[PDB]
Amino acid sequence: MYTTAQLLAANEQKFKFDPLFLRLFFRESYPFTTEKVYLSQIPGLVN
Amino acid sequence: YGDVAIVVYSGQYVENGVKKNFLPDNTMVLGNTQARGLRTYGCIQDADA
Repeated sequence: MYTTAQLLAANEQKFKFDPLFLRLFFRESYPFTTEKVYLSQIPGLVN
Repeated sequence: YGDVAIVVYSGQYVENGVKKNFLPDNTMVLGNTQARGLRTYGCIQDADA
């Protein structure tokens, strides 16, 4: 009504979050076209 | 280590079904890098060869 409020700056309250994994171990990304995936580990132990 | 060069070896090899280190638990070898060895290979006993 007649209060004459003047606004100052507003603090954001940022939330800290850093991956440290997707850019340290998961540097590669693959899309899908199928519904599942296969992972192959070839054990090489020659005598 | 002054004059002698120090190394630590951990190579392994696979016997019939399992792996094992080449060296036993605790071995210490005084050697010289300039010592000459021999990679000698005999004649291939093969008629085709």
